[PDB]
Amino acid sequence: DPTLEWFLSHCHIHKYPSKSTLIHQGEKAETLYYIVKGSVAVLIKDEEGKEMILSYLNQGDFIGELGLFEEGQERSAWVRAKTACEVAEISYKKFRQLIQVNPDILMRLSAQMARRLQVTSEKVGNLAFLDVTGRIAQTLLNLAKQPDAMTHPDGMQIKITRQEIGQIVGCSRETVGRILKMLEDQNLISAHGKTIVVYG
Amino acid sequence: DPTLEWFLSHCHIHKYPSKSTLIHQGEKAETLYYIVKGSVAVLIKDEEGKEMILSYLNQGDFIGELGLFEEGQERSAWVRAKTACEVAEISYKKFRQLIQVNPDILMRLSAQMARRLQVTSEKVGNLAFLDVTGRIAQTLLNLAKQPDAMTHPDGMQIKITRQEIGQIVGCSRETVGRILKMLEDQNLISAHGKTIVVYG
DNA sequence: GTCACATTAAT
DNA sequence: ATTAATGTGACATAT
DNA sequence: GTCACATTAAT
DNA sequence: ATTAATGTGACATAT
Ligand SMILES: Nc1ncnc2c1ncn2[C@@H]1O[C@@H]2COP(=O)(O)O[C@H]2[C@H]1O
Ligand SMILES: Nc1ncnc2c1ncn2[C@@H]1O[C@@H]2COP(=O)(O)O[C@H]2[C@H]1O
Ligand SMILES: Nc1ncnc2c1ncn2[C@@H]1O[C@@H]2COP(=O)(O)O[C@H]2[C@H]1O
Ligand SMILES: Nc1ncnc2c1ncn2[C@@H]1O[C@@H]2COP(=O)(O)O[C@H]2[C@H]1O
Repeated sequence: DPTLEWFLSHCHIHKYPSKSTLIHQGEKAETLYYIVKGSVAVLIKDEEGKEMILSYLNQGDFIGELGLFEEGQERSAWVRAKTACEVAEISYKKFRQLIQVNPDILMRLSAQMARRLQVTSEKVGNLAFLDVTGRIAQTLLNLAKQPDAMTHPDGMQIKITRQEIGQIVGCSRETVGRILKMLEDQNLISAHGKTIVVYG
Repeated sequence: DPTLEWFLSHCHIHKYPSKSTLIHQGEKAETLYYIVKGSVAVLIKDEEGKEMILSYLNQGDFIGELGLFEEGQERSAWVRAKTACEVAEISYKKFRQLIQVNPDILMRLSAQMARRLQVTSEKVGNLAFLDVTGRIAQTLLNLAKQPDAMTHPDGMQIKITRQEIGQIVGCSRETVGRILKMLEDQNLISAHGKTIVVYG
């Protein structure tokens, strides 16, 4: 993309090791990010530390954009590297200037914000309409469709901790274990620790 | 605002009576809206008709924007007039042209989308971290802060059905009634049908 | 779900 | 070696 | 929460 | 008049 390589030429690339935190919730937002390589997890915490993953973001996604349209904004969530990342970065101020010379870069940003509101809205619906089992089931099918999913004779095989499934759907690690077990007894999946074969 | 009156001069104003539906979920998105007067409710439904209110939008808010950044998009939710509305409307195509002559109008749009992602994300957190009572309690305090809230010697008085509270927080009408009653026994509110006095 | 431990994976 | 995850049965309620 | 009715508000 | 909301006690489970 012509608009992207141009935008990236005004950015300073930073690398982050896996598991590090790129953005800290509560801090002043003055910088925009863009994932050149790798993936991250956007998450929020309650008053007592419980974590909920709002979304995963990968190659080609902007991050830290919510503070751009108004002064004195704080990061709305935490962002941690899921894999080692290579992230381009640029101050809001300089980005606002590129928007003036070319509004097409703001168009790329908004396209993702729109998509984010659509998917976060769908997550509101899952938390309100589906029980924990329905939410886990849907999560498993989503993961089984992803790129990093391995092929298997009876479906697709995925690797994930019960802690992270619990963080995505909103339940304890113990609850995830009990439901995985129930889905297995129904012959819908095969669970062996962190390995899950989703039949299909 | 100079940019707004200009943008609105390329829009065609339509009026809608209260309770009517401005946008239908599932339909082709080819038009952008903007509330000149009145308020609406953005909502989603499950497979069996249960409704969840994602947000209320008022004077000065854009609507129908999620389909703008990609062809063949469908409305992601339902939008109904909460009060009689006066809504400016414009095709995506013409709006895209105004964006080129002036990118500041896209800046106004994105500011709201960002704000929407922040508040919808906070709603994800409420559904995941707070029990029904906590969600109702928070809802009551929010309503008591709003413009249409009436003053009262012991706090603020609000009018709302138990059906709508249930639609905002994600519980049955019967559940709302039982929790309102419990909050009253704790002297936190005074509930007389649709009238709620939030003490504070 | 939380709790209290007992068992196991994982670096 | 230790640290990061798990597995379990008993429970107290909220949904 | 859902269910089955009995009671009441609201136009 | 009717239609739109509610109020209730008994329950079956999921959280
Ligand atoms: N619901 C969400 N989905 C995806 N990304 C999000 C979501 N909420 C916040 N973010 C991202 O996480 C970032 C946290 O800091 P900012 O608010 O600056 O910008 C935010 C977005 O880039
Ligand atoms: N409603 C919730 N109840 C419990 N844990 C939750 C909830 N929402 C998110 N979580 C998180 O998901 C995690 C799943 O594994 P843990 O039990 O280690 O810790 C849990 C919390 O950090
Ligand atoms: N979470 C949300 N908060 C606020 N407005 C929303 C939300 N989800 C959808 N909308 C609005 O409702 C509209 C439904 O149709 P569109 O998807 O075209 O555009 C959507 C937005 O204008
Ligand atoms: N999880 C949920 N359970 C029940 N009703 C819900 C839920 N989420 C949203 N709702 C809606 O909220 C409404 C509250 O009043 P009702 O019982 O008439 O109907 C309910 C549904 O339309």
